[PDB]
Amino acid sequence: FCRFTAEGVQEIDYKDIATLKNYITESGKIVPSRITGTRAKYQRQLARAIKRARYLSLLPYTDRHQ
Amino acid sequence: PVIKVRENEPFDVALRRFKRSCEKAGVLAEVRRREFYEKPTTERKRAKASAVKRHAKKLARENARRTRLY
Amino acid sequence: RKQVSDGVAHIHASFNNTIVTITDRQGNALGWATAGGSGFRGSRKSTPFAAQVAAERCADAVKEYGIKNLEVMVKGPGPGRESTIRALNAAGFRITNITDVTPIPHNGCRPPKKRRV
Amino acid sequence: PRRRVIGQRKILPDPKFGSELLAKFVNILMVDGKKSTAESIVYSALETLAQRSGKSELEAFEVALENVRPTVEVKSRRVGGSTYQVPVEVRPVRRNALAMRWIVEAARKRGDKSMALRLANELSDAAENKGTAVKKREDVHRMAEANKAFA
RNA sequence: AAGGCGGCCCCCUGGACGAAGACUGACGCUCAGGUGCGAAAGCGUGGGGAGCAAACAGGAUUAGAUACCCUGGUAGUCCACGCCGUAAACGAUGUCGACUUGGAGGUUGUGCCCUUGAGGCGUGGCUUCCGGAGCUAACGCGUUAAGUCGACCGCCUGGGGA
RNA sequence: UUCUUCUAA
Ligand SMILES: [Mg+2]
Ligand SMILES: [Mg+2]
Ligand SMILES: [Mg+2]
Ligand SMILES: [Mg+2]
Ligand SMILES: [Mg+2]
Ligand SMILES: [Mg+2]
Ligand SMILES: [Mg+2]
Ligand SMILES: [Mg+2]
Ligand SMILES: [Mg+2]
Ligand SMILES: [Mg+2]
Ligand SMILES: [Mg+2]
Ligand SMILES: [Mg+2]
Ligand SMILES: [Mg+2]
Ligand SMILES: [Mg+2]
Ligand SMILES: [Mg+2]
Ligand SMILES: [Mg+2]
Ligand SMILES: [Mg+2]
Ligand SMILES: [Mg+2]
Repeated sequence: FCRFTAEGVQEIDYKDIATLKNYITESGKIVPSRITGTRAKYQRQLARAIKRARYLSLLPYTDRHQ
Repeated sequence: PVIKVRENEPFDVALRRFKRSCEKAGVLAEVRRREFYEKPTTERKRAKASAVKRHAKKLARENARRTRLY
Repeated sequence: RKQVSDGVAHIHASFNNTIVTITDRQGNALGWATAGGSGFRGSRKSTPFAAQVAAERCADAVKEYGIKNLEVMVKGPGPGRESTIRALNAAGFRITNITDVTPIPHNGCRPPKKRRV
Repeated sequence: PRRRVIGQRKILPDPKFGSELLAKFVNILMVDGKKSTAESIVYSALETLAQRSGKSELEAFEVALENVRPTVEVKSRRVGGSTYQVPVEVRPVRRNALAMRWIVEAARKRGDKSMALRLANELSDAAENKGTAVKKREDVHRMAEANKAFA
């Protein structure tokens, strides 16, 4: 039930945080493709976008670090 | 698992909520995995045996679904 | 003795011992007690009962600081992972937060070799 | 046993008092099947026991019985490299059985002449909460909280 | 291609695949000798050195314990440039091509149906599992063959000694 | 926790 296959975007934007916050957990880990049902092409694009948003301090690396 | 006790909540509720998130975030099994060094032979072998365990048992459960026992 | 109202309870629950430390919100420690310091040894001190009397010793040592609110950070896997904060409630502390603060590297330093036991 | 839980046998009450428990006490005292002597020793020791206390013989027996009843015993489990004495709660039937055994066993070890003198003195001390029988009660309890970490 | 490759970003760069065409016209396949690549350990020179850890030391354990366990800990692990050229370097299966019933998947293109939803119908690459004929000493292999054939190469000839 | 070995036809 992959959302990106339905809406059909060519590449997930790392700047779209409110989309990407639906794919990390409370402690900031990347949610697996078993749970959200993301098709594995977009799962590689999504992980590559979360790792960019972590680098720009748009997403935390964990909920603990401060 | 940063868990704030909600207002007018009993302690046994929040502790059980705290055990839930630690099992959710996978903390106890993560530290136990990192207690000793695991070789890349041992890591590739245990992950492969985990896949055959998830696959032949699926075929054993479906084969046992068909035929009766009494 | 300077009275302080809120506090932080650090719990270092390892496989061999449980260390309970009551501190302020600044990390300046107020009092501590360990399960090995509670009259227990070896197999007895790596038990969840050892930690829940280690919390009773540690709460008794910060009696004079007048603590009513306490939040709990829990570190390490151990038998006193859970049984400590039950007795730490039982001292008469209004709990605030239960944070899990175990150190998780992102595959940093190499752990030691496996015990061939 | 392995297979079944059993159905226990029924015991007669004693002829003097009608108590089931006192007749369970005369069986623990009895050696070699001589119930007639053990019936005489219990009825002689409990005669002077109520003499020292003024209560009923059934009532004053329970007072000495109350101060030797264990509450938590231990048992060996040994799942690791050494013996684990796990403190197990004792059911109220075995609470009553361990007590009467300890009173008799302490009454063997006293230095008085008559067995009824050895047993009435031990009961009068147990109601007074001294003697070897309550000292056996302590060592069971002392070993209990010295192993309370195991559960 | 194998060894192997895992944060993120840039620069340089190899290969694969697909869709339609266009084009060259057998230009192909294999390969002794040859040459190149080739895990870890090791070696040389120069750095670096947190963690781990042969050696070594101490503690235990034990009849002994030059071991397993513990507390330490040096080469080493890391980087540059050379050398070594070996592994259960394994799919224990050389490469290339052709044909031969199926099923459930994974991944990656692409065409088509009204995408009337993540669907419906196809058509390529790669890959996993089960299994038919057939084969095999059996185990099993089974369109990715160990089936049916063709081309070329490497290799085998009782166990030791080796 | 440690826990070894047994010839002759
Ligand atoms: Mg260790
Ligand atoms: Mg032409
Ligand atoms: Mg060739
Ligand atoms: Mg090397
Ligand atoms: Mg050397
Ligand atoms: Mg070197
Ligand atoms: Mg050097
Ligand atoms: Mg060093
Ligand atoms: Mg060592
Ligand atoms: Mg060789
Ligand atoms: Mg290999
Ligand atoms: Mg393999
Ligand atoms: Mg070979
Ligand atoms: Mg098959
Ligand atoms: Mg053949
Ligand atoms: Mg063939
Ligand atoms: Mg063959
Ligand atoms: Mg010998």
